[PDB]
Amino acid sequence: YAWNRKRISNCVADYSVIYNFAPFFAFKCYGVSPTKLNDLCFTNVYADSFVIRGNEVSQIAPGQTGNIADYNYKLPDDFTGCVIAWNSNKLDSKPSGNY
Amino acid sequence: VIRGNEVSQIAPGQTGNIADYNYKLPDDFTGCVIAWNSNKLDSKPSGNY
Amino acid sequence: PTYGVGHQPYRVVVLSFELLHAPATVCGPKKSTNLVKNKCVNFNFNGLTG
Ligand SMILES: *[C@@H]1O[C@H](CO)[C@@H](O)[C@H](O)[C@H]1NC(C)=O
Repeated sequence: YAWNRKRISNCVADYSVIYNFAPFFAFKCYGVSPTKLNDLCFTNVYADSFVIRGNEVSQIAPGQTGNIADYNYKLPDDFTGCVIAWNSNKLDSKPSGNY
Repeated sequence: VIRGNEVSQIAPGQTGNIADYNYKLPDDFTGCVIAWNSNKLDSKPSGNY
Repeated sequence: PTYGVGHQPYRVVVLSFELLHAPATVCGPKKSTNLVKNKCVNFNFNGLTG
């Protein structure tokens, strides 16, 4: 509900080093290919970081309805960019319950 | 044996490190690619080198 | 073993077939039927049907 947005500009963006930072499976992009992110280049890059559950990862996509996509975080229909999601059991889970 | 980030690189028309310098598939490739996890056989607490 | 789910080792087997141009050497377990000529039949010659 209070997702952070970070503006990235005026720098050289190497996207191959992202695979070392987090243990994610797929670099799921929508308007661009994940392997062509080093040749072409953009004007501004925004990073939106938040935490959801596994039933709701499919809702972070252009043109979905539900709980996150309708009330918390909505993506535009003409959205270009990549969505990266990975499990966080070992750091963002407690036996008493996260609140 | 590769890691989980490069399983998507074993496909026709892909680049990176495995598909560019180690194992490259042709663009007109026919066949099947079978991959499964091997944490019980290729992992050690001291590190597999 | 303490790494994430994306840093786990993976064993890959790539079965690279090639389509039939030469005589076929490897084929699946299909029972061959005796040949009949001069009749309208369905034929299965080395995988190609008609
Ligand atoms: C994340 O940052 C901390 C503190 O700088 C560092 O100890 C840790 O190794 C970093 N993790 C990765 C995966 O780079």
